Amino acid sequence: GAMAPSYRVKRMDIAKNDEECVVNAANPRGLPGDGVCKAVYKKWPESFKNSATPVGTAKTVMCGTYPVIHAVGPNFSNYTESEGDRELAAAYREVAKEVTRLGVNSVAIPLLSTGVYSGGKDRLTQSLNHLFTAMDSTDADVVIYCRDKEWEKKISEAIQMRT
Ligand SMILES: [Cl-]
Ligand SMILES: [Cl-]
Ligand SMILES: [Cl-]
Repeated sequence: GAMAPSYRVKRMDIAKNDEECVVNAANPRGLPGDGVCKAVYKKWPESFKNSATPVGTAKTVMCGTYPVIHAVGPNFSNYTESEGDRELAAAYREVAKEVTRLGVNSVAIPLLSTGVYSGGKDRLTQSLNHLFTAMDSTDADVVIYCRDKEWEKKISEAIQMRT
């Protein structure tokens, strides 16, 4: 574990992370996709061998010895708000299990279901709170990656609020 487990946020490409493993915002079919998923495919394409997994689950595939945790958040275009919320919470609980199993001291993680899977809604707070619920009991350093300057500020404030 980390000596003093922390949360941090960076505004940059998760494919350039400085952590011991990465969470992919995957699709259920293990396709290259777009956004975070396409950047992950370009950086770690070997990790997409048998990466297909259902909504609400996480499946780890090694690229060399570097773990890529494929986490499948719901597409809120397809799910009801209620069912989507349940699957989004579940995807993050499965990430916590994988991070624990791997024994890493740090993990790079995007906010699941906040991009093309958001169903055109702002889900920063919803997605981040489910990330916290899952990861709070783990002792890995968590580094959240985002692309928007306003999101960086909001995520940083939410981290600092808990102290
Ligand atoms: Cl960048
Ligand atoms: Cl997304
Ligand atoms: Cl963002």
